[PDB]
Parts: sequence; C-alpha cells; structure tokens
Amino acid sequence: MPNFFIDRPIFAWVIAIIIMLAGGLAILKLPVAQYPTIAPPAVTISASYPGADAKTVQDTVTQVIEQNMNGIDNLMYMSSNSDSTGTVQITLTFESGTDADIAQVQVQNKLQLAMPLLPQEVQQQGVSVEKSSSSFLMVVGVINTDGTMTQEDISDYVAANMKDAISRTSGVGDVQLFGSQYAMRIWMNPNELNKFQLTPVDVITAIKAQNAQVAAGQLGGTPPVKGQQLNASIIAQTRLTSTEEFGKILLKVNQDGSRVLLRDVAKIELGGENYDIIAEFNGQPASGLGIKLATGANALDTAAAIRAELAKMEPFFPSGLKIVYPYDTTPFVKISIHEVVKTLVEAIILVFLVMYLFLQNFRATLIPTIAVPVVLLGTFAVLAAFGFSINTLTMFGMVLAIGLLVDDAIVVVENVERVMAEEGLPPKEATRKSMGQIQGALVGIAMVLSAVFVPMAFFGGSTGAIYRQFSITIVSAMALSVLVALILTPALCATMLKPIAKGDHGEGKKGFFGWFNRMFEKSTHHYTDSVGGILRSTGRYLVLYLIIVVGMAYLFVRLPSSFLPDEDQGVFMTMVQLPAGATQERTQKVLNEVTHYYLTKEKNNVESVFAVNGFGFAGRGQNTGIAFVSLKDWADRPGEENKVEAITMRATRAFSQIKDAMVFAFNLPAIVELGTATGFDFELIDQAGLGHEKLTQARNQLLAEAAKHPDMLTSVRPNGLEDTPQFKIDIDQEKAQALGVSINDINTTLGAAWGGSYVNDFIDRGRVKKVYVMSEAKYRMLPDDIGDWYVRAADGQMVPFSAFSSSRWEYGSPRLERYNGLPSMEILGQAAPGKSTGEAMELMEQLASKLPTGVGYDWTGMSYQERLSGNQAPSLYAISLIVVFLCLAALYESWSIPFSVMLVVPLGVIGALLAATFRGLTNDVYFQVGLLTTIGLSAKNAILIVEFAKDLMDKEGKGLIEATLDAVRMRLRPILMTSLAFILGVMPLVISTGAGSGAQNAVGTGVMGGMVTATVLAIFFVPVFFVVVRRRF
Amino acid sequence: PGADAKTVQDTVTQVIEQNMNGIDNLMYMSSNSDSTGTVQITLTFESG
Amino acid sequence: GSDLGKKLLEAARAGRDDEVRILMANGADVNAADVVGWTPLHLAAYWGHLEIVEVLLKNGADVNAYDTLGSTPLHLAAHFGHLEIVEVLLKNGADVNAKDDNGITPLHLAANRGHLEIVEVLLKYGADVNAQDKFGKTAFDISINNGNEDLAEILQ
Ligand SMILES: CCCCCCCCCCCCO[C@@H]1O[C@H](CO)[C@@H](O[C@H]2O[C@H](CO)[C@@H](O)[C@H](O)[C@H]2O)[C@H](O)[C@H]1O
Ligand SMILES: CCCCCCCCCCCCO[C@@H]1O[C@H](CO)[C@@H](O[C@H]2O[C@H](CO)[C@@H](O)[C@H](O)[C@H]2O)[C@H](O)[C@H]1O
Ligand SMILES: CCCCCCCCCCCCO[C@@H]1O[C@H](CO)[C@@H](O[C@H]2O[C@H](CO)[C@@H](O)[C@H](O)[C@H]2O)[C@H](O)[C@H]1O
Ligand SMILES: CCCCCCCCCCCCO[C@H]1O[C@H](CO)[C@@H](O[C@H]2O[C@H](CO)[C@@H](O)[C@H](O)[C@H]2O)[C@H](O)[C@H]1O
Ligand SMILES: CN(C)c1ccc(O)c2c1C[C@H]1C[C@H]3[C@H](N(C)C)C(O)=C(C(N)=O)C(=O)[C@@]3(O)C(O)=C1C2=O
Ligand SMILES: CCCCCCCCCCCCCC
Ligand SMILES: CCCCCCCCCCCC
Ligand SMILES: CCCCCCCCCCCC
Ligand SMILES: CCCCCCCCCC
Ligand SMILES: CCCCCCCCCC
Ligand SMILES: CCCCCCCCCC
Ligand SMILES: CCCCCC
Ligand SMILES: CCCCCC
Repeated sequence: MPNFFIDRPIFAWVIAIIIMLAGGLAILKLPVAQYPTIAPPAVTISASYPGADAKTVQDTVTQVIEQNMNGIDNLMYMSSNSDSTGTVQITLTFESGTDADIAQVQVQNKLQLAMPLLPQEVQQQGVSVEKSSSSFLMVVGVINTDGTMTQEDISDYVAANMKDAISRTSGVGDVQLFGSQYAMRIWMNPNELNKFQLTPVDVITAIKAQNAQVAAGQLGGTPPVKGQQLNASIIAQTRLTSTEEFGKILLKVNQDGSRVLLRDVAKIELGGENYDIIAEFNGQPASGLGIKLATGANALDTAAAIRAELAKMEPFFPSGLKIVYPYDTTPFVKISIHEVVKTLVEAIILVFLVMYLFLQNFRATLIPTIAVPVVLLGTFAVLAAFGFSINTLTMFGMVLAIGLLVDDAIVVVENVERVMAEEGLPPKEATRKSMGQIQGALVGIAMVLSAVFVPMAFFGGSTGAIYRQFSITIVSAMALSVLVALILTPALCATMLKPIAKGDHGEGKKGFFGWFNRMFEKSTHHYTDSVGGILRSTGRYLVLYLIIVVGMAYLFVRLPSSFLPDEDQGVFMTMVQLPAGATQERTQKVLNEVTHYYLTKEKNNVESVFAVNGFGFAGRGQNTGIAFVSLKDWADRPGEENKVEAITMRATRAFSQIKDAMVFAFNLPAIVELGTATGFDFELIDQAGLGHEKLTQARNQLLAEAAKHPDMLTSVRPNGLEDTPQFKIDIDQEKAQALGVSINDINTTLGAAWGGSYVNDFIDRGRVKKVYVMSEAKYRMLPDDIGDWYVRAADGQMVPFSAFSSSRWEYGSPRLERYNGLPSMEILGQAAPGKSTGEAMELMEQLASKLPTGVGYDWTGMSYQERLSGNQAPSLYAISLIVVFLCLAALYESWSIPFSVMLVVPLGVIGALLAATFRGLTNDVYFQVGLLTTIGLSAKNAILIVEFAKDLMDKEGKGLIEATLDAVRMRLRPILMTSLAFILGVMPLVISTGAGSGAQNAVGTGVMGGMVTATVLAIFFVPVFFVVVRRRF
Repeated sequence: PGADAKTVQDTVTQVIEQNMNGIDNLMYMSSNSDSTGTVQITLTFESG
Repeated sequence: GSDLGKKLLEAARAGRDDEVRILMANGADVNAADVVGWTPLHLAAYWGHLEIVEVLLKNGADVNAYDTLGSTPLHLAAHFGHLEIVEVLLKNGADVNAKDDNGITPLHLAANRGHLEIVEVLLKYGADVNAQDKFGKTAFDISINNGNEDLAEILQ
C-alpha cells in the first residue's frame, strides 16, 4: 500500500481531501453536550392526591399502580415513595440499551388501564409518566425586584407568557416551571359558613353548577324542516373567567329574600396551586424554568437560542421583572472546547518545533503538520457515523490519543530521514526502503492497540457507557492514524523531503545546530555504550524490573479510586434540614441566615443565592430546604481559596454552629447517577407482610450492627424519613347516624377545609386553570380549630365536628418506600478508607443475614451494577492480553519474542502511579484511559525496537547483541522526539487551574508521569527484555 | 361535545400543543379547532 | 426547651438505654416535652421501652404527665399492649382512671385492642368499669361491639 501511494501522491491527496471534507462536515453537524447519555433508561410515574397522608397515597395509589406494572419488557427494578405532601413517585429502571420511548409507552399503557382503579381525585389531578433525567442545560430564574409581584404572580406570568415560547425554541427538549400557573383560590371561613347553615359541600356544589361549560345544540340543525333559512350554533353557559364572578356565585337565598354569595363566606383570589415551596433569589420572590437539551441538539446553539428568545420577551415584562441565570452549563462547555482545541494546536506546534530541532528543515516539518489534522478531522467523521457527540469524554479521548497520532507522523518521517543520511538514497527510494522496514510493524501495532482499547467498550452499565466513549474515540483515531501512515505520509515524504548526502549528520553545521548535532551524536554513543554495559550485566536489571513491578502493585493497591473529578462548575448546593415537625417559617429563618452568610461573608465570590424552602432530595416537607449558590466567573475568583471546594469547606464550618438545624455545603458531582465510587445503595425489604414498624425495627437493628464495624463501614444511614406525630381523628358512626349527619358530608367538609379540594376548571385570560376550595389558614392550624367546622344534618341543624369525633396523637410515616412492589427502606453507606466496596457490601450482606424472620434485602442503583457488571474486568484484560500476544506472535513469527514487548507494560504504569500518588490524585477513568494510551505508546516503541533488531538478525546475519545495539541506536531519536513533543504538550493540562482543571489534571498527570518513566526506562529495558527472552528461548 | 371553537381551543388544543415540544424529527405542526367541538392536531416529521 | 431535653426525647423514643443513662447523669430534663406534649415517659411507654420507663421514673419523671389532648403514658402503654410498663406505671402512682379530652380511659383503650391481661391489671388497680367516654360508652360496650366474648366475660 505504501509503495502504491508513493507512486500515486495525487491519489493519496484525494483520499486526504475526502477525509478532511467528511471531517469538516461532521464538525459542523456534530451535537455538542457536556456529557452523553450514561444512566440506564428510567421512567417515572408521578401522581398527586391533595391533602393525602403517606399511607393514604400508598394504599390507594401506589400499590394499585405497582400491581399493574406487568408485561413490560426489560425492567431491571422498580421503586417508589409515597409521602405526606400527598405525592407518589414510582421509578422504573430498564436494562442499558432499552429503547427509552418504548419503555415509556409500555409503562404509560399499563398505567392507562389501572386509572379506573384509582381514587376520583387522583384521576382528576392526572398521573404523569415521564422519562427520568437529572441534567439541566440551564435554569432561568425570573424575579421581581420592585416588590410588586409574589412568586405566584411570577410563576403565572412565566407560564402564560414565557414557557411555551421557550418550549418551542430550537434545541430545547423539555421545560419545567418552578411553580404553577394561577389557580382560583376560594379560602373558606367556617364562622360565616355556619352563620348561614352552609358547608364546604354546598360551596363545591354551587361552583360545579355555576362554573361550567354546558352543551346546547343548533338552530336549523339537521335534519331540518325544509325551507329553513338559518343554521347557527346555540351557546349556553360557559366557564367563569374572573375572581369577581366567583365572588358572585349564589349559595343561598334567605327567607327575607337576602342573598348569600360565595364572597360572603370566603376570600377569593388568584393564587398558587400549591404552597409547599417558597422560592427566593437573593431574598426576592422568584420563579424560573428548568430547561433540558433535546436529543441530538447542540448545547451551545440551544443556549444562545434561548437567550435570544428571552431577549425579545423583555420589552413586554411588567415593571420589576428580571431574568437571571443561576445555572448554565454552556459557558463551562465552551471553555472545555477552547481548552481542547488549544491543547491540540499547541501539540501540533510542539511537533513542529521538535521536528525542526532534530531534522532542521521545514519540509520534514510540514508532513506531520498535514497528517495529524487529517487524522483528527477523519476521527470526527467516524464519531459522527457512530452517532457520537462532541462532549467532555470524547474530547478528552482525542487528547489522550495525541501521543499516538503524533508518533505515527514522527516515526514515518524520521525513519526516511535516517535512511537517507545512512545510505545516500534519494527521497523516493529511501521512502520505499523505509516503509518496507516499518509497514508490517505499523499494521501489527494497529492490531495490538485495537486489542488494548476495544475490550474497554465491553464493560456493562453506566461505567461501560463512559469507557465506551473513550474506547471508540481512541480506536477510531488510532485506525485512521495507521491508514494515514500507510497512505498519505509516505506519499508526502517521497515528494517533499529533499536528498541527504550519505554520512551527513549536520555535525559540520555552524552555530546552534552544528553544536546540537555533534552533541546528539555523542549522546547516542554514550547511550549505546551504556546499553552495552547493561547487556553485559542483565541479572541485576531483572532484579530492578521485579522491584519496579512490586512497587507498581504496591502503589496501585493504595491509590484510592473514584469515577470523575469534581469541578468548580461555578455553582454549588447547601442543604438545610431542621428537626422533624419543624414549620415552613422556622426553615425560612435558617435559609435567610444562610443566604445572609453568602452575600456577606462570600460577598466577593457569590453572585446569588437561590433559596428553595420546602424542597429536599430524600424527602420533602416544611422542615427541609436548599440554598443553590451561584458564583461570579472564575476570572474574578483568583486563587485556590476562592474556588468551590474552599468556599464550601468554609461555609459548612460556619454553619456547624446553627442551633437546631443541619446545614452544609457541597460541590456537585460531575454526573449525579454515579454516586460515590466507594458508596453503596442497599434496600431492606419486608418479605412477609411484617409491616412498617417491624421493618423499622429491623432497619435499626441493622444500622446498630453496621456502626460496630467502623473498620469496614462508614456513614451507614437511612436515605428516608423517620416517623413523626400525626393527629388521628375518629368519626363516631353511631353518633353521626343518630344526628342524621352523612359520612360523606363529614369527610368532604374535613378534607376540603383542611386538605383543600380541586373542584373544577375556569378560564383565566384564555388559559384553562384550576379552582381550589380550602379553609383560610387561621381556621385550620390547631386541634381546637376542628370544632369550629360545622356539618348540616338531614334535619337542618348545624352540628359541630366535635360532637361526632374524637382524637389522639400517634406516630406514623411521612414517607413510605417500596422496592419491587414490597415495603422497603433504602440504606446508604460507603466502604471505610482502604476498603473495597465489594468488601463493604459483603459485610452488609453478612449483617443482613442475622435480621428478624421475614426481612430480606437487595442491592440497587450503583450497587446493582456492581453485583453484576463489575464481574467483567480481568476477564476483558485477559482477552486483551491474549489477543495482544497473538498479534505479536503473528508479527514476529515467534511464540517467544512477543514477551520482550509485553514486559514493557509496568514501565509506564509505575510513573503514572508515582505522579498520581504524589499529586494526591485518584485512580479515576481519566487516569485509567491514560494508562492505556501510555501503555499503548511504550508498546509501540518496543515493537519497533524489537522489529529492527530481529530483522537485523534474520536478514543481515547479525549477532544478538550486535543487532540489539544497532536497533536501539536507530530508535533513540524518534523515541525522544515523540516523548519530548508529547510531554510538553500535556504539561499545560498538568499545571492547569481554573474551569475544568479537575479533568485536565486527571488526564495530564498520569500521562506525564507515565511518559517520563516509559521513555527513560524502555530505552534501557527493552534491549534487556529482547536479549533475555531470546537467550531463554 | 357541545363546545365552540374558541372554548375547544383554550381547553384542549393549546393544552395538547404546549406539550408537543421536544419530539424528535418534528418538521411542523398544524391544528384546527371547530364549532362541533372537534380538534385535530397534525405533526409532520422529517422524511425518513 | 433544652438541648439535653431534645436528646432525651430522642433517646427515650429510640430505646437507647445507655444514652438515657448518661443523660440522667447529666441532668437532662425528664420533663421535656415536644409540640404535642409528649414527655420522654410518653415516648418510652408508646414504643415499649421498659428499662427506660423505669429509669425515667427513678429520675423524677411525672408519671401522670398529659399531652395536649389529655392522654397519659398509661393510656399509651395500655393501648399498645405493653403489660409490664402498664404494671410499672401503676406501681408508681399512674392514675388508673385518667380521662383524656375525649373522656377515654386506659381501660377503654386496652379493651378496644383486646389486651386481656392489661384489662385485668387495670381492674386490679381500681379501674372504673362504669366510666363512660364522651359518647356514653364503657369498656363493656366496646367489648360487645368488637365481639370480644372473652373480654366481655371479664367485664361481665
Ligand atoms: C482487535 C480485536 C480486539 C478484541 C476484542 C474482543 C472483546 C470481546 C468482549 C467479550 C465479552 C466480555 O464480557 C463477557 O462477560 C461474561 C461475564 O460477565 C464472561 O463470562 C465469564 O464470566 C463469568 C464470571 O466470572 C464466568 O462464570 C464465565 O464462565 C466466564 O466465561 C464472558 O466470557 C465475557 O465475554
Ligand atoms: C532522556 C532519557 C535518559 C536520560 C539520562 C539517563 C541516564 C541514566 C543512567 C542509567 C544507565 C545505566 O548505566 C550503565 O550500567 C552498567 C552496569 O549495569 C555499566 O556497565 C559497566 O558496569 C557493569 C557492572 O557494574 C559491568 O558489567 C559492565 O561490563 C561495565 O562496563 C555502564 O557503564 C553504565 O552506563
Ligand atoms: C497489553 C495489555 C495491557 C492491559 C493493561 C490493563 C490495565 C490498565 C487499565 C486501567 C484500569 C486500572 O484499574 C482497573 O480498572 C478498573 C475500572 O473499572 C478500576 O476501577 C474499578 O474496576 C471495576 C470495574 O467496574 C470496579 O468494580 C472496581 O470496584 C474498581 O476498582 C480498577 O481499579 C481496576 O480493575
Ligand atoms: C441545579 C443543578 C442540578 C443539581 C444536581 C443535584 C445533584 C443531586 C445531589 C443530591 C445529594 C444529596 O446530598 C449529597 O450531596 C452530594 C452528592 O452530590 C454529596 O457530596 C458528594 O459529592 C460531591 C460532589 O462531587 C463532593 O465534593 C462530596 O465530597 C461528596 O460527599 C453529599 O455527601 C450528600 O449529602
Ligand atoms: C423544585 N423546584 C426547583 C422549585 C423551585 C421554586 C419553586 O417556586 C417551585 C419548585 C417546585 C414546583 C413544583 C410544582 C408542581 N407542579 C409543577 C405545579 C407540583 O406538583 C407541586 C406539588 N406540591 O404538588 C408544587 O409544589 C408546585 O406547584 C410548586 O409550587 C413548585 C414551586 O413553587
Ligand atoms: C483543501 C485541501 C488541500 C488540497 C491540497 C492540494 C495540494 C496538492 C499538491 C499535490 C502535488 C503533490 C506532488 C505532485
Ligand atoms: C512479512 C511479514 C508480514 C508482517 C505482517 C505484520 C502484520 C501482522 C499482524 C497480524 C495481526 C493479526
Ligand atoms: C502463551 C505462550 C507461551 C509459549 C512460549 C513457548 C515458546 C516456545 C518456543 C520454543 C523455541 C524453539
Ligand atoms: C466516503 C465517506 C463519505 C462520508 C459520507 C458523509 C455522509 C454525510 C451525510 C450527511
Ligand atoms: C470541536 C469543534 C466544535 C466547535 C463547534 C462549536 C459550535 C459553536 C457554536 C456556538
Ligand atoms: C492461546 C494461544 C496460546 C498458543 C501458545 C502456543 C505455544 C506454542 C509453544 C510451542
Ligand atoms: C494496492 C491497494 C491500494 C489501496 C487502495 C485503497
Ligand atoms: C494493509 C492492512 C491495512 C490494515 C489497516 C488497519
């Protein structure tokens, strides 16, 4: 193939041009996102039951739905929470590879058929089935700064005037409103109701009759009387549209003929559908939109399109209304792209500098400058064909591949130059001879590198989807690189390189280059003399090699593992947890104090605090809240002390002092779904109808035993909520029947008043909205208020609630969990330092085996995969190891020689571990992929050394030592050139601080450490490997 | 049944359309709401 | 309220004997109460922690404390079938005839759940078999309505 293209440079250029056009096209059309999809597909079913307690939700909604989740394909597991905010969420998680749309439609369809089994009020609210996702492209906050709007006003403005246009914006896949559109709020007063012998039942009946759409028909409708001249629709009653109309609803006509209107027994106003969340932004009322990227969209274009849409709404904003951007992943992604592009460009300039330094002519310098960009462009084309996106992972895959691509260019060009100087052959014939020396090796190398990288595409679950991004990116780049090395670069060398006189090594040049040349030829002799001495004394080097191998294993076993490094993403969270039963007002006081700290103590770093009172991650309610902190741009936070980790640490320390509240700050995970590499996710399960209290006791028994193994388990804790006091009210049926009071009037009076009731819909400025009745706050606050509510008996008497009821305090659960359809309690924890998660999990199982009869367990989330596709690695690297050996055996036509190459593996790994251990880094995915690329490159170096030596022995009848010395002499320069260029090129990543430096440091340090030791060690050890292996066999 | 075009549009058509976002390969959407209370919304997708 | 008080309310409820022990040594308020008026003794009696009930009483707990609805620890112990706690409470002066706001007595509650041994203990300490709740019901009325013949026999 090289010979073919040496004589057909134009054909080679055409292939190059096609690759470049395909790549250029790919780059224009490639989706861009921070991360590709990684978590397995999950579908969430959400329902609301206004005024329902957790047990009511679970036993009338959750169990019924769960019991119908049958006949759905590829389900791994199902889980649910039923809570005292009247909410249920059931999450169904599917096998990786499941079509998410099909999973969702199967779920929705089984639900549809369960709907008639659900309470009327739940059917009325509706049950949502949605694809579960945790990543937002951005969060647009909307605030009012002149005190003229409440958060309810803002939410309705956003819903009516902003949300739909954002939803229609190019690239946006989903939009969530942080609040609701208005509802018509009827706030009842029990004293007025009793005054007129009315009840919420009467209110509800009047609203249903007087706010309604009524069908009529037509004038002159078919079939008509012939001769009819007109046909027109009859419009009868249509829905109310205003608070004023609602106030005028007629409830009763007194005997004196006076009228009782709804406004006489209730306050009427537009308000929110719910009042559980209070949202503030720097202390001001707030709403917002949570926006997600559509499939295959471009994150950068979508963000810009959203901002453009927002800009044209701006002129129509009510006074005081303002857009803020507390969260936007895009600026971060932009920086990642610039940084990667910058790295690739500098790498190409470095190759230019090193090529010129050693080869000292611009033509040689031109060749890699063309070849590398052609490979990179082609790689994008292949990614496009694989359906990949430009994302954090794929982009770092490309820089992890840089050494490999640069090495192909350098190896081909350098070898031609060597041949010309050593033989006086003209460029064309030198290129032919040169390619004849390396082409077989290049193909063998392509197979070997495929064997190293492809297996990583076969891990399962979430980690597998991550490895797969790097694996396909690197293998694609590597394959294109070898194609280009066999097709384009030989054509270029033959047509662009100038002749070199035999024996000319530039030693007679003037100034710097003559000096460098004389110096470098001298150093090469020192090197070969040294290798000669080494080879007179291989024994001690075998001992040194074992020392290295042992130190590697030692270093490796003590390096803690993680997934992906945290970043200063310009935002972080702070959690606010008050004791159970604490009220919204108490939580608001803590949030205010939190917000005040950031705008005061972190004045220089913090742009805004977005405080969400009433929202929590593992349970909602009045006693929980979150403060989402947005920082100024990195550019104005110079110094390790003004970055997230630092602010965070200080924050949590300052709050350690808050009285009756747990408050603390933390960075965001790179990808939420991965939890901690170290953490586990355990489910305790009621397998025998034991009930909530007994499950709780067993949970506690488990947690107490875990706590006695700090050596293995740390922070073993429940993920959910503890039981709390609840007010149990018993209706006396006998007394109700004696008084002539119906249970139905009793129960709707109670629920409508104290829990609220969705009555029907009305139309507010052309948009359909809900109508709710509920007591005014002051009549539903305390037990004594119960007796202020009256029900009308059949005989017209008003009977106080206290006449037919009794009450007592008891405990019950504010959040009931289920797992695969059975009562459950989720338990989180992590392996103690120096301990594997597998070990921690094994203990948990041991402890779980001693719990009361009927209590079982299961592993879910990150742990589910562990118990599964964590049983694959050494099986995959065993295959990799075997294929590599086989490819080498074919290359060298020997079962023994391949060992002399494989021995090289530890040489780079030791330096990567040293650098990572020393900088206090972890064994994460970036470190791991870099190990592969480092190993790949050292292997390639060794393959060429061994190929040259072997050929010298086979073809020129040279002795073992003689051939080895000559081979190592020839490979010195190109090995050094590549190492120099790569090491410098990856250096910026190593010292990088600022945005995305977490990932940059992770890929740089391991790579730089590995390249140092691989380079220094290999040039002395591979000749040892080769000699000892040949002597042995 | 029985609703006029504007009632149907406000209570049905717009409610559905505002949820017809973020569907793959959607080229355009068109709808009509009429005096018989009938609504038809048609979504047309990219060829292929 | 006090911080030690809160810790005691939690320890009592969870049945952490040793923590209670230490809390008693440090003077944690045995008369602490949460929002619904439950003392450590209410909690211990409800969740059935016998040893804590005894420690609390030795440390001056009010055996007859009542919550915001008028219920005492004896009510709780009787209702949830904690026989030995019932006996200890009574040994320590618990009011056998205490009525909550609904006129409900510990005897009503034990009868309602069919706790026969607890019913016998209550009668032994002088429980008023003819006490009526706000609806005019006695323990016997409850027994027959529930169709508990054994209990109905006892209350005769
Ligand atoms: C240039 C070419 C490059 C070559 C690339 C080839 C890579 C192919 C990947 C193979 C698939 C890996 O994943 C697959 O996982 C299961 C286990 O989870 C393996 O099965 C293995 O694991 C289990 C558990 O220890 C054993 O009980 C089983 O006997 C064993 O064979 C499969 O043998 C393996 O194939
Ligand atoms: C950029 C990459 C490299 C940068 C600089 C690298 C320098 C590092 C030094 C390591 C080289 C090894 O050094 C080499 O060791 C052997 C012995 O094992 C010496 O060889 C000499 O000593 C040994 C034993 O003592 C004898 O058996 C041998 O006959 C003798 O000539 C060499 O004279 C020496 O050059
Ligand atoms: C010529 C052939 C060369 C073969 C060389 C292969 C070694 C280099 C690859 C880098 C990985 C190093 O470390 C290896 O990879 C995994 C990646 O999940 C690491 O991290 C994790 O592996 C598995 C996989 O889910 C986890 O269950 C485990 O808990 C964790 O350690 C492990 O520490 C180790 O198994
Ligand atoms: C608005 C942008 C979307 C926000 C995404 C929400 C992420 C969901 C996280 C909920 C976790 C609940 O609380 C939890 O926060 C973390 C998970 O991120 C943990 O924090 C953990 O993750 C981090 C970020 O990489 C770290 O720097 C911590 O050392 C680590 O402990 C906390 O130990 C835990 O208390
Ligand atoms: C969770 N989140 C980011 C925010 C932030 C600021 C907010 O101001 C709010 C939310 C949650 C949303 C959820 C919505 C939901 N729905 C979309 C209307 C909803 O089901 C409820 C509910 N309790 O059922 C709300 O609290 C809710 O009405 C509400 O008041 C919210 C709200 O006020
Ligand atoms: C846009 C892509 C660049 C096209 C490169 C054209 C350069 C062609 C030079 C070919 C001559 C090769 C020696 C005969
Ligand atoms: C004449 C020597 C041919 C060398 C061929 C090298 C490529 C072999 C690699 C085999 C991998 C399966
Ligand atoms: C896994 C392969 C190990 C085989 C090594 C055997 C080498 C035999 C060579 C015999 C030389 C004549
Ligand atoms: C031979 C390589 C041609 C690449 C085809 C590009 C197809 C792009 C589809 C728009
Ligand atoms: C890696 C090249 C990707 C560059 C495309 C950037 C899109 C810019 C539009 C805002
Ligand atoms: C897995 C393939 C191993 C092949 C080894 C053959 C060794 C030949 C020794 C003579
Ligand atoms: C000799 C084969 C030429 C290569 C064609 C792509
Ligand atoms: C000549 C064989 C080409 C192989 C490409 C990887």
